[PDB]
Amino acid sequence: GNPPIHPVYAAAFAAMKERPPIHTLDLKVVRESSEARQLAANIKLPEVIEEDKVVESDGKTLKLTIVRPPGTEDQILPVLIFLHGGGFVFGSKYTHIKPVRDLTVKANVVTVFVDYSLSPEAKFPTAIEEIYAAILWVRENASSLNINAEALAVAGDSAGATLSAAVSIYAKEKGLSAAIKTQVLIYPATAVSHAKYESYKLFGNGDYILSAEDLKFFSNAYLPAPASELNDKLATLELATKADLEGLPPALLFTAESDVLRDEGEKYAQQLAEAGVDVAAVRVLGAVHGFITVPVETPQYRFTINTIVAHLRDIYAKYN
Amino acid sequence: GNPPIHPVYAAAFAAMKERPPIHTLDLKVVRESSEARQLAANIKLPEVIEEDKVVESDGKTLKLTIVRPPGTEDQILPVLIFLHGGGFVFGSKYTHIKPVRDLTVKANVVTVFVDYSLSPEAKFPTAIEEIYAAILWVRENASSLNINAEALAVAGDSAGATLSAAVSIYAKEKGLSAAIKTQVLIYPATAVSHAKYESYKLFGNGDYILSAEDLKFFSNAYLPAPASELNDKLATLELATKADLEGLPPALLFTAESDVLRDEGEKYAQQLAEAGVDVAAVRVLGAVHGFITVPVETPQYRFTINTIVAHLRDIYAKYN
Repeated sequence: GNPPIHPVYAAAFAAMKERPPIHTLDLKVVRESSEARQLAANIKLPEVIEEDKVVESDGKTLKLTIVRPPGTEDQILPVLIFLHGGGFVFGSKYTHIKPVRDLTVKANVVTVFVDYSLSPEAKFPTAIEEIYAAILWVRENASSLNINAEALAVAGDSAGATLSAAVSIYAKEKGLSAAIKTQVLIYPATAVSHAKYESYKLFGNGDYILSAEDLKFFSNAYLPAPASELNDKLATLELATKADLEGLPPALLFTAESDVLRDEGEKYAQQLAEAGVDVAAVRVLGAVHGFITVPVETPQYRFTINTIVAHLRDIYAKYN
Repeated sequence: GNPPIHPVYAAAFAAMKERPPIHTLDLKVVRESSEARQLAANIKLPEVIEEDKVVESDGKTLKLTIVRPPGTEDQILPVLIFLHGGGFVFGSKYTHIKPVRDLTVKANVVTVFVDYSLSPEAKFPTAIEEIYAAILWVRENASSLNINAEALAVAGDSAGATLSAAVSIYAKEKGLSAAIKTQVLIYPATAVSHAKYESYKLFGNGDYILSAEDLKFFSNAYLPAPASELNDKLATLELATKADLEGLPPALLFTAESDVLRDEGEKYAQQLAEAGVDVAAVRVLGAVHGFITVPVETPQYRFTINTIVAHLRDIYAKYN
């Protein structure tokens, strides 16, 4: 309830302690709401070739961003489906620009960024259905995207990690069980009830970046009913049966040491292994929730990027 | 005291637990202790070029094994100093043949395996002094070994991890503080008293691979006096001051979830970060003490090898 955190994370929270709770803000705090604050960061970014597209698939209209390294336009690449965090309420290609551009050039892939519908304007399960539809589209247009559509991965942070895990189950229930070759899950949310876990108590009182109070706001925005009445594993992953999880694609899971969602994340890792799924799971020491989008580099930001890149290249090599 | 472990590790424990105990064996249990029982595993290994040498350095005589990938003999490579585990009492190039050959070929390096003096025939601090002398020898003969001696790292498991960390401090106190560019530490032992940490209680009662009874055997074998009377940081890393740890090289530390040494390993990570050292540290879920030398591959063995390879190549690149 009290180990040390890296000074960069401590400095970032202290600046945040001044602000009002979230339910008392105009949701066009999306604009400042670090599109602006992240541009002000001034951080180093690697050169990239970026392109936006608007398409139709499986009965939906989608917006996508396609990101590729320089000098690879004529080369056929593996593909990464990236799902951003933000509590289901915020986030865009501007807020997550640093980890997306880093993964793309270091792994040497084509990244498809899915700009899914945000809550509370949309609710469960619209985004899961959009992400399934985008996956179908990428398989249909591999030749025009210059990718090997069989070498495919899904990866995301926070709420994006929750979506990566659910669309892996959804795709299987639709008869598409061989499409996704790996799932990368960076501090996901999984629980019907969070107060069951010790980390909720230790880090949820408002002195760390993601509070028990913040969590209650995001759940109400995302869910169309209370989780206990909803009783749906695609909404709350913790409910998944051994049968639900059997045959899922190999997983890589990260958890943060000082994070209310820590223990429920580690419990889902255990659930996947019981069902026979290949799982590599680690707890990262000194880190807090959301650290992959923190602009000032730390030893754990660098470790996590490099470690994901090596896992992706290990998986992709089996399909070339 | 009760999370799940991988089925492979449970199987390995029952096979080891059925065998006669340690303090009731002739120390020429060395021939059978996974020189034969390893060979006998007959697992696939990758091709390598191996060479043994006997040399003089800093007033000592050393035995070394030098390992390199095929087709790189004329290319100048970075170098990895490797220190095997075994409680300070067992271990050789036959017991650790699998991770040494994997690291060598995947990272594309020259591995120098240091066959240090075993306990109880030798005691603290003889082995530490031998490893410093080998580091000096590697630096003297870089042109004859075909390596860039500046791009140098030290890595080890269990007791080999304890040795990696101590020789990083020893070398610094000798005025050789720029020689080691990174330390890789796989479940090390650090404590004066182990019973201060909760993981000693949870996993030390004889139902896991490294018991409190086993630990007591190795300490009495290695130490010339009790740790509390010795009061020496190079013997028990936990005693190290902030002043001792300043200016040390960047660390990668692995800890195992079901392992008596878990909490004291995680404490040493905190100590290094407090002193300003760059540290990436993780807890590996589902794993037990000693897992890097288990022959049957697990998702955790693969993750750990690939992740070390990605860290070594990150460090080496800034020196070429």
